[PDB]
Amino acid sequence: TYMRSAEPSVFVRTTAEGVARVRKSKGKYAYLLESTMNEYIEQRKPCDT
Amino acid sequence: LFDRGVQMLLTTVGAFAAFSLMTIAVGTDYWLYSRGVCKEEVMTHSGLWRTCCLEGNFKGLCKQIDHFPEDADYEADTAEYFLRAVRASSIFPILSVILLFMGGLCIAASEFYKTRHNIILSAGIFFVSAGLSNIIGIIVYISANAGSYSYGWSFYFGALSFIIAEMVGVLAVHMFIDRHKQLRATARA
Repeated sequence: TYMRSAEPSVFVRTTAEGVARVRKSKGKYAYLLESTMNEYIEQRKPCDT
Repeated sequence: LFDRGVQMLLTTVGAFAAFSLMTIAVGTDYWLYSRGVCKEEVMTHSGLWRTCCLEGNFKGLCKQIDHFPEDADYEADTAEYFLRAVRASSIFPILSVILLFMGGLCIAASEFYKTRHNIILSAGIFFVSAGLSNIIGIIVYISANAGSYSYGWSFYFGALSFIIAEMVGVLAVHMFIDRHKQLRATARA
Protein backbone atom coordinates (compact mmCIF):
# COMPACT_ATOMS: atom_id res chain seq x y z
CA THR A 1 0.00 0.00 0.00
CA TYR A 2 2.90 2.45 0.40
CA MET A 3 3.46 2.92 -3.34
CA ARG A 4 -0.26 3.70 -3.49
CA SER A 5 0.36 6.42 -0.89
CA ALA A 6 3.85 7.27 -2.23
CA GLU A 7 3.36 10.81 -3.54
CA PRO A 8 5.02 11.51 -5.96
CA SER A 9 4.59 8.12 -7.65
CA VAL A 10 7.66 5.94 -7.12
CA PHE A 11 6.76 3.86 -10.18
CA VAL A 12 9.05 4.27 -13.19
CA ARG A 13 7.79 3.96 -16.76
CA THR A 14 11.08 2.50 -18.05
CA THR A 15 13.93 0.59 -16.45
CA ALA A 16 16.45 3.25 -17.53
CA GLU A 17 14.72 6.03 -15.58
CA GLY A 18 14.38 3.73 -12.56
CA VAL A 19 18.13 3.63 -12.05
CA ALA A 20 18.27 7.30 -13.09
CA ARG A 21 16.26 8.32 -10.03
CA VAL A 22 18.59 6.13 -7.94
CA ARG A 23 21.79 7.84 -9.04
CA LYS A 24 20.18 11.27 -8.52
CA SER A 25 18.97 10.42 -5.00
CA LYS A 26 22.27 9.57 -3.25
CA GLY A 27 20.93 6.83 -1.00
CA LYS A 28 17.43 8.31 -0.64
CA TYR A 29 15.76 5.99 -3.18
CA ALA A 30 15.73 2.21 -3.64
CA TYR A 31 15.02 0.42 -6.92
CA LEU A 32 13.34 -2.97 -7.34
CA LEU A 33 14.71 -4.61 -10.49
CA GLU A 34 15.61 -8.11 -11.68
CA SER A 35 18.50 -9.72 -9.81
CA THR A 36 20.41 -10.55 -13.00
CA MET A 37 20.08 -6.96 -14.22
CA ASN A 38 20.95 -5.67 -10.73
CA GLU A 39 24.27 -7.54 -10.67
CA TYR A 40 25.13 -5.86 -13.98
CA ILE A 41 24.83 -2.22 -12.92
CA GLU A 42 26.56 -2.76 -9.57
CA GLN A 43 29.60 -3.62 -11.69
CA ARG A 44 28.66 -1.37 -14.63
CA LYS A 45 29.20 2.38 -14.79
CA PRO A 46 29.13 4.54 -12.76
CA CYS A 47 29.81 1.79 -10.18
CA ASP A 48 27.75 3.45 -7.45
CA THR A 49 24.89 0.95 -6.92
CA LEU B 1 51.18 48.47 31.11
CA PHE B 2 52.48 51.86 32.26
CA ASP B 3 50.92 55.31 32.73
CA ARG B 4 47.28 55.79 31.75
CA GLY B 5 47.14 58.10 28.73
CA VAL B 6 49.17 55.79 26.49
CA GLN B 7 47.33 52.76 27.88
CA MET B 8 44.05 54.52 27.11
CA LEU B 9 45.35 55.33 23.63
CA LEU B 10 46.67 51.79 23.15
CA THR B 11 43.32 50.25 24.13
CA THR B 12 41.37 52.64 21.89
CA VAL B 13 43.64 52.14 18.87
CA GLY B 14 43.54 48.37 19.37
CA ALA B 15 39.74 48.40 19.51
CA PHE B 16 39.55 50.50 16.34
CA ALA B 17 42.06 48.26 14.54
CA ALA B 18 40.14 45.12 15.53
CA PHE B 19 36.86 46.68 14.39
CA SER B 20 38.32 47.73 11.03
CA LEU B 21 39.98 44.36 10.38
CA MET B 22 36.83 42.44 11.30
CA THR B 23 34.53 44.68 9.26
CA ILE B 24 36.84 44.17 6.28
CA ALA B 25 36.82 40.42 6.93
CA VAL B 26 33.01 40.25 6.90
CA GLY B 27 32.73 42.44 3.79
CA THR B 28 35.54 40.79 1.80
CA ASP B 29 34.82 37.85 -0.51
CA TYR B 30 38.26 36.25 -0.02
CA TRP B 31 37.84 33.54 2.62
CA LEU B 32 38.51 30.18 0.93
CA TYR B 33 40.66 29.14 -2.02
CA SER B 34 39.17 26.01 -3.58
CA ARG B 35 38.32 24.52 -6.95
CA GLY B 36 34.77 25.28 -8.00
CA VAL B 37 32.43 26.84 -10.54
CA CYS B 38 31.41 30.48 -11.03
CA LYS B 39 28.25 29.68 -13.02
CA GLU B 40 33.62 23.15 -15.07
CA GLU B 41 35.54 23.16 -11.79
CA VAL B 42 38.13 25.94 -11.56
CA MET B 43 40.07 27.83 -8.90
CA THR B 44 37.66 30.01 -6.92
CA HIS B 45 37.96 32.48 -4.04
CA SER B 46 35.00 32.33 -1.67
CA GLY B 47 33.63 34.44 1.15
CA LEU B 48 30.29 34.39 2.95
CA TRP B 49 28.04 35.65 0.14
CA ARG B 50 29.83 35.49 -3.22
CA THR B 51 32.59 33.43 -4.87
CA CYS B 52 34.33 34.43 -8.12
CA CYS B 53 36.86 32.72 -10.42
CA LEU B 54 40.64 32.78 -10.60
CA GLU B 55 42.66 31.79 -13.68
CA GLY B 56 39.39 31.31 -15.54
CA ASN B 57 38.05 32.15 -18.97
CA PHE B 58 36.05 34.98 -17.37
CA LYS B 59 37.46 36.82 -14.36
CA GLY B 60 35.48 38.17 -11.43
CA LEU B 61 31.90 36.92 -11.87
CA CYS B 62 30.66 35.54 -8.54
CA LYS B 63 27.31 34.02 -7.63
CA GLN B 64 25.35 34.02 -4.40
CA ILE B 65 26.57 31.18 -2.19
CA ASP B 66 24.42 28.06 -2.57
CA HIS B 67 23.45 27.99 1.10
CA PHE B 68 20.35 25.91 0.24
CA PRO B 69 21.13 24.25 -3.10
CA GLU B 70 18.33 23.19 -5.44
CA ASP B 71 18.01 19.92 -7.43
CA ALA B 72 17.81 17.31 -4.67
CA ASP B 73 19.68 18.88 -1.78
CA TYR B 74 18.93 15.55 0.00
CA GLU B 75 18.05 17.51 3.18
CA ALA B 76 19.78 16.59 6.46
CA ASP B 77 19.26 16.26 10.20
CA THR B 78 18.15 19.09 12.47
CA ALA B 79 21.72 19.69 13.68
CA GLU B 80 23.02 19.94 10.11
CA TYR B 81 20.16 22.29 9.22
CA PHE B 82 21.07 24.42 12.24
CA LEU B 83 24.73 24.52 11.16
CA ARG B 84 23.76 25.47 7.60
CA ALA B 85 21.52 28.23 8.96
CA VAL B 86 24.38 29.65 11.05
CA ARG B 87 26.78 29.49 8.11
CA ALA B 88 24.33 31.09 5.66
CA SER B 89 23.11 33.87 7.95
CA SER B 90 26.63 34.43 9.36
CA ILE B 91 25.04 35.31 12.70
CA PHE B 92 28.26 34.85 14.67
CA PRO B 93 30.57 37.06 12.55
CA ILE B 94 27.90 39.79 12.49
CA LEU B 95 27.18 39.35 16.21
CA SER B 96 30.89 39.73 16.92
CA VAL B 97 30.94 42.82 14.68
CA ILE B 98 28.08 44.32 16.71
CA LEU B 99 29.79 43.50 20.01
CA LEU B 100 33.08 45.02 18.83
CA PHE B 101 31.28 48.19 17.74
CA MET B 102 29.42 48.36 21.06
CA GLY B 103 32.66 47.97 23.00
CA GLY B 104 34.32 50.64 20.89
CA LEU B 105 31.42 52.98 21.63
CA CYS B 106 31.68 52.18 25.35
CA ILE B 107 35.43 52.85 25.52
CA ALA B 108 35.04 56.00 23.41
CA ALA B 109 32.20 57.21 25.64
CA SER B 110 34.25 56.48 28.77
CA GLU B 111 36.00 59.83 28.30
CA PHE B 112 32.59 61.33 29.04
CA TYR B 113 31.29 60.91 32.60
CA LYS B 114 34.41 59.40 34.16
CA THR B 115 32.48 58.74 37.39
CA ARG B 116 30.48 55.79 35.98
CA HIS B 117 32.84 52.93 36.79
CA ASN B 118 30.96 50.10 35.06
CA ILE B 119 31.13 51.38 31.46
CA ILE B 120 34.76 50.23 31.15
CA LEU B 121 33.90 46.81 32.55
CA SER B 122 31.06 46.74 30.03
CA ALA B 123 33.53 47.47 27.24
CA GLY B 124 35.85 44.72 28.44
CA ILE B 125 33.03 42.18 28.64
CA PHE B 126 31.86 43.23 25.17
CA PHE B 127 35.34 42.74 23.73
CA VAL B 128 35.75 39.34 25.40
CA SER B 129 32.35 38.22 24.13
CA ALA B 130 33.28 39.45 20.65
CA GLY B 131 36.40 37.29 20.80
CA LEU B 132 34.36 34.25 21.83
CA SER B 133 31.92 34.95 19.00
CA ASN B 134 34.90 35.10 16.64
CA ILE B 135 36.01 31.68 17.86
CA ILE B 136 32.55 30.22 17.31
CA GLY B 137 32.17 31.77 13.86
CA ILE B 138 35.58 30.56 12.70
CA ILE B 139 34.82 27.06 13.99
CA VAL B 140 31.41 26.90 12.32
CA TYR B 141 32.81 28.20 9.02
CA ILE B 142 35.61 25.63 8.98
CA SER B 143 33.14 22.86 9.85
CA ALA B 144 30.87 23.99 7.00
CA ASN B 145 33.94 23.82 4.75
CA ALA B 146 34.30 20.10 5.52
CA GLY B 147 30.81 19.22 4.34
CA SER B 148 43.42 20.93 -1.65
CA TYR B 149 42.09 24.16 -0.15
CA SER B 150 43.58 27.22 1.53
CA TYR B 151 42.11 30.19 3.36
CA GLY B 152 42.08 33.75 2.10
CA TRP B 153 43.57 36.78 3.81
CA SER B 154 40.17 37.98 5.02
CA PHE B 155 39.80 34.79 7.05
CA TYR B 156 43.16 35.63 8.60
CA PHE B 157 41.91 39.21 8.91
CA GLY B 158 39.13 37.88 11.14
CA ALA B 159 41.53 35.53 12.91
CA LEU B 160 43.74 38.38 14.13
CA SER B 161 40.68 40.46 15.02
CA PHE B 162 39.90 37.82 17.64
CA ILE B 163 43.43 38.01 19.08
CA ILE B 164 43.41 41.82 19.12
CA ALA B 165 39.96 41.92 20.73
CA GLU B 166 41.04 39.61 23.56
CA MET B 167 44.28 41.55 24.05
CA VAL B 168 42.23 44.76 24.03
CA GLY B 169 39.70 43.14 26.36
CA VAL B 170 42.50 42.01 28.67
CA LEU B 171 43.81 45.57 28.89
CA ALA B 172 40.34 47.11 29.17
CA VAL B 173 39.41 45.11 32.27
CA HIS B 174 42.95 45.61 33.59
CA MET B 175 42.22 49.34 33.55
CA PHE B 176 39.12 48.59 35.64
CA ILE B 177 41.26 46.90 38.31
CA ASP B 178 43.78 49.73 38.64
CA ARG B 179 41.32 52.61 38.52
CA HIS B 180 39.22 50.86 41.15
CA LYS B 181 42.46 50.16 43.05
CA GLN B 182 42.96 53.92 43.39
CA LEU B 183 39.63 54.12 45.23
CA ARG B 184 40.95 51.93 48.05
CA ALA B 185 44.26 53.82 48.13
CA THR B 186 42.58 57.20 48.59
CA ALA B 187 40.07 55.77 51.08
CA ARG B 188 42.74 54.36 53.41
CA ALA B 189 44.54 57.71 53.65
